[PDB]
Amino acid sequence: AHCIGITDRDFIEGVHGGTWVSATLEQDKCVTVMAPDKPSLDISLQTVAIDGPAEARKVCYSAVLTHVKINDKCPSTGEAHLAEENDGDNACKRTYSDRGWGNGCGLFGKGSIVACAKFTCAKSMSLFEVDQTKIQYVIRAQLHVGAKQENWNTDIKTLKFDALSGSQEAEFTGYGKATLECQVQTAVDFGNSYIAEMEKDSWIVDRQWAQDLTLPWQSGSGGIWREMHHLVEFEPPHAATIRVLALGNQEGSLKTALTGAMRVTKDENDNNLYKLHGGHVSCRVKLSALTLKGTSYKMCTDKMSFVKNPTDTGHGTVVMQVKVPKGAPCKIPVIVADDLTAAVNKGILVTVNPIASTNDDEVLIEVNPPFGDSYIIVGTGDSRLTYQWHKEG
Amino acid sequence: AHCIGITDRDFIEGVHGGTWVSATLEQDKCVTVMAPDKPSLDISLQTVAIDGPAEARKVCYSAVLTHVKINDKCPSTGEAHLAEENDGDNACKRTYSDRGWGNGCGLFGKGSIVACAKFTCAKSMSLFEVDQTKIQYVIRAQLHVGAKQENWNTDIKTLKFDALSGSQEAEFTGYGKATLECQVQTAVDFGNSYIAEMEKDSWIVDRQWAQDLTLPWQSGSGGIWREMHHLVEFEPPHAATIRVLALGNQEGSLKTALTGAMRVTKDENDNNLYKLHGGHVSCRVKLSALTLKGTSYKMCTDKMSFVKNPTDTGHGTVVMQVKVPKGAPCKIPVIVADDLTAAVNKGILVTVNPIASTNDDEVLIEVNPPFGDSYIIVGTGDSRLTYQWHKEG
Repeated sequence: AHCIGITDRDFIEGVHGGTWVSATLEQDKCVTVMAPDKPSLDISLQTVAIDGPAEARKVCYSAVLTHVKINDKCPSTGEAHLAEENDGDNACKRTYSDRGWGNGCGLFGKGSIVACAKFTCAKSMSLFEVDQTKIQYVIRAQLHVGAKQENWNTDIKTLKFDALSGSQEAEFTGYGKATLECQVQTAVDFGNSYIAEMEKDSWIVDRQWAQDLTLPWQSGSGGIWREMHHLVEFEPPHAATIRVLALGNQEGSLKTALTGAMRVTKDENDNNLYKLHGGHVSCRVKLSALTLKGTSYKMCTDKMSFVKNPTDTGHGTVVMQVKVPKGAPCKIPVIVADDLTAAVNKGILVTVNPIASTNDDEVLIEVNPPFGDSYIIVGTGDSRLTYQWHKEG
Repeated sequence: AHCIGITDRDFIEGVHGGTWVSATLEQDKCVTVMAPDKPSLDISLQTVAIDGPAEARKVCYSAVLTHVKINDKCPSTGEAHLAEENDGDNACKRTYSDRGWGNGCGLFGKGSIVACAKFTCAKSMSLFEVDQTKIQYVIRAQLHVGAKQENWNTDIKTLKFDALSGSQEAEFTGYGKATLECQVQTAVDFGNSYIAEMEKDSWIVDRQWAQDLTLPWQSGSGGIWREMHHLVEFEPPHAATIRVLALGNQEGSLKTALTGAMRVTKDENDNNLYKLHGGHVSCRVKLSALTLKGTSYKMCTDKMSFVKNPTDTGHGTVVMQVKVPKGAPCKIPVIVADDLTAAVNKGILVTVNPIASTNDDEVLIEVNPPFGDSYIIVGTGDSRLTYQWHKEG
């Protein structure tokens, strides 16, 4: 909805003594449901999302080190100690340096040595937990009633589904209502998944993969960086010195490891929602309460015009925009015929029974013409609009 | 030099009728050369370096994108174009977007679209060419003459070598001279090698490895980043937009790919030189001009003292520092004996013929005592110093 603007589009016809029509809605796709003596119904999968997930952890991939302190003791003089050893925001390591007269000691041998450094995570990845019972999914539902493309967004009904809302109605005034009984298949995940976020990017990742990461992590909710040694490297001691270095930025390596994982985006307006770039919806569509309006309205006889010529949609259909100048409440007659003389229509009309509601209005018509050469005819009498069309595919 | 201060130490002795004796000097190691009736000569490999290598290339691992511009054209309206498409510091991409009435075009079908962005390398790795004949290497040469450790550095003779020069002398006052005829074996490779440096860290890498890196590169002199697409991703077009992104920082991945490669450091106060963390030097040592000083001295008869008690060096040797307050230009008798009464020496003296030149002088003596229990006896008479010693290792 509207399916004309969407490239990947499927037309579905049901038996018309058919009440339900099952259809599947995939991402970036759309479905036009057509039923005889019934208005056409565009449905499309808008979003499959997760509403405000619990941030479980943070995983540092960029860390800097400051205030490197070291305490050293000569052989047989005892075990070394630093005060920062009693501080969580410091990474420390304990070793033994080869010491003697060369480096200011009394005895030759192993001297205890400790090195500490202040750990600051510059950049981290957030890991959110995912509950299956948090999934909302959205379906656009719209009727073919001759609305101009500029009026599509305002005419679209947005149907939101939960683990509780699984049968939604779509009410189109004057045309009744349609009932969607839908069900989300979000591919896989859950009982073994995280929402991993790096700034603006987000993915669905495996929990065991994320917990086996050779990177420092942090809780909710704050606290301390766990396993800080994954980004801290202590070079072997020399006399009374130890070089402490932070490892390189692991952004690119992580992102490389995240190729193939399902993408996720957080949205900016407005709720912290996590839209999945996957999954699909299986719906049951009830069309019985859809009534074809133009329930009355004489048909407009007066000379009309093509505001927008018949154009190929790429869907095997054609779209037109016709203006009705002297047509106070009108019905637009539209036929597609093998030739002008034989008025035998063979075009299946998508915009079923089009209406010009107001004095001087412009209506959008969509028709599915037969293969080969044909004639798109709009109106009757001498002011019949004709437009020759060809179909290939 | 001094080999007592260096843990990894090898003793090499030459024959009596020997002028020349060959030895190999490795990094962080040291060699004590011993010759009968001749002072022991500590040699050590200090550095193997390259002075100002030629910068061959630059490889960007951190890139930012600015000034993202986009040009789009409707179907059958022609090819899209940006001026920035013909600018060198910009990454551009040419594609086709699915367009129609849905996104404000007149026809349904492909519309040509261009996306450009200003490319700025935030961080790059420098790649230097290295000339095999500019390798300079430095060797410390020092004699065992009883100098205290605080006077070691001042007594060390520093010998600088080049690719062709080649043969250096070490002249010690009172003890003659030694001649080193050395040759640097720098392991591998050169000619097909680069000095790759990131910030302060540096390595020796293969040229073809660096040229095959899936990263944007540049020819130093002047600036043009080639293959920007290795750090730029243009997501598939949607309507009239293409979002252009910089990839993540590739520092950690590069540093990981450089694990195992030989390390290099540039230093600050030998001034911007690239020391190899590898290679070794093979030398021929001429000892013929080495004279044992003070071999016509009288014996120290007088009460001496231990300024520094005999301590284990970790080399299986012991070091002592003895004061000679009253003795006048004499030589210090040093023996290690299985018993005090029969004072029969079984310790080989590293400090061959230690002498007290001035009264109240403190001499550093190193002895290789026999295994097990022994008696370190220094001097004669009732005031001969004794120190009972134990050896295992």
